[PDB]
Amino acid sequence: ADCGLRPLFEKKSLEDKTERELLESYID
Amino acid sequence: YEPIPEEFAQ
Amino acid sequence: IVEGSDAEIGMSPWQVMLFRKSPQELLCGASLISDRWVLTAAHCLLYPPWDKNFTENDLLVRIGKHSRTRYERNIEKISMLEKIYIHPRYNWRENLDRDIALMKLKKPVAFSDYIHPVCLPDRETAASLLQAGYKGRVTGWGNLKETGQPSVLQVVNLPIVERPVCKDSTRIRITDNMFCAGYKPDEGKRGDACEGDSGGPFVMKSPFNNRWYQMGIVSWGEGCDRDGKYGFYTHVFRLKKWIQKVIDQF
Ligand SMILES: N=C(N)c1csc(CNC(=O)[C@@H]2CCCN2C(=O)[C@@H](CC2CCCCC2)NCC(=O)O)n1
Repeated sequence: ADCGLRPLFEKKSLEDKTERELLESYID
Repeated sequence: YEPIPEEFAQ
Repeated sequence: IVEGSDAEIGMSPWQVMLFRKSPQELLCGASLISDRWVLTAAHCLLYPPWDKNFTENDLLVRIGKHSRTRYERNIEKISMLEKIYIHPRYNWRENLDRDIALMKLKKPVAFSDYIHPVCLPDRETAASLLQAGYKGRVTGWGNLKETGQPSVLQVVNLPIVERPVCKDSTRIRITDNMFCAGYKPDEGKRGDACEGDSGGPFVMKSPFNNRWYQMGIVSWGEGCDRDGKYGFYTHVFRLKKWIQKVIDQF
């Protein structure tokens, strides 16, 4: 149900050191 | 590796 | 993981450690997909070429870990396996085709800040993210260089590679049940999974709903981080039907 949503990041709206690297590569 | 509690080794 | 870095706390709450009872040692990486099921690579359990053929009573599952060797009291949880399922058409003889296996925990594990399940991809998600150039994340406690071990969980981000390039990089027969990832020689950057990382998850974060999805499983490679070579991962979505098949009836 709430899979893939991390307690210490997504659930408190915090972002990890490098997740920005992934999203900037998804250039549709 | 640091030893694991025997309780699980059962 | 080679050329990676220390994961931050709670960065991969689904990461699992396949631990051997005797002797006590790291056996493989794995992932939590629900409260009672663990996904990993079949070769971690069965591999005749190395007389590897473990049973449910030979291993223990350690969840919520960060450190590689310490027994992280009050944080990690250990589970005993109730049953193991290797894909019936797992080809350990040729190219490790369909390198996948499901593990049923004896009892459900309670989630927490450090223990949370990853999502399994559906056709739409897989179709939209499984593209060359798009980067994914692999995590593990395995070797840091080709053969030592890391003190803490290592993480590295890698780009998916065009099928053709993957095919022309090895003599191993590539199937549709696998894909490869890594940087090309000129791209400057590098990184790869390595021994000990087996069974670990290759994941991606969806830009549509922000959830993390596991697209692959660390399957195999030739050496570690060599130029012109890439890591191969089990194509999770492609074996999605067998996954549901099992869980569903068991
Ligand atoms: N560079 C990687 N991503 C990488 C390298 S080894 C690994 C974990 N899997 C394994 O080690 C699996 C298990 C058994 C044979 N595996 C290997 O990766 C062997 C190559 C396989 C190819 C398919 C047929 C059987 C042999 N290569 C080892 C090497 O090049 O050092 N990931």
